[PDB]
Amino acid sequence: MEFDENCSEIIKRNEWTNVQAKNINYLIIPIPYVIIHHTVSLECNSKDTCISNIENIRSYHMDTLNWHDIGYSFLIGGDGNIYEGCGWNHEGAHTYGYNKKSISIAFIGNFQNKSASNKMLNAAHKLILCGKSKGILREDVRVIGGKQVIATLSPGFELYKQIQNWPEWVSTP
Repeated sequence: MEFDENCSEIIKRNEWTNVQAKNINYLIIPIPYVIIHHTVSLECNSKDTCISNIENIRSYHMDTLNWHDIGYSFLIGGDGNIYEGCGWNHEGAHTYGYNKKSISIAFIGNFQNKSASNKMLNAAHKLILCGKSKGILREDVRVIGGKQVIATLSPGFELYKQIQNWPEWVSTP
């Protein structure tokens, strides 16, 4: 139900930055895949620190790397909040070969050698249900870690084992 399936809680892009995307291309909806990543960036434990961290990721992607936008669709802070990156509708830059057919959910931190907190996992899982509930994600949406489709250890081994508990996780893309 809506307590589990409504994400009005998502911190929108304009709440963390004043810089719009330089270019937008729209994802085909419904979307067939969700890719779970970690950011390998400094962790954040409060809304204020998560806002700063995500602004720095955006600045790095857009200004340093000259990308069209922050590369991740959504980000999960250690505060347990969901932050809109490029969002449900805009093609990201996170997973080679998958950017046009997925959103990414990026857990802020490095989860190779430590688990994500309960509040982080629960936020990401609620986001997936919200997408399904809205018809944004396919009813049979396939959740995978980045490491299942590209040459990466993302979302980190510890977090990977955690997402494997999710019923929407698939062993093969």
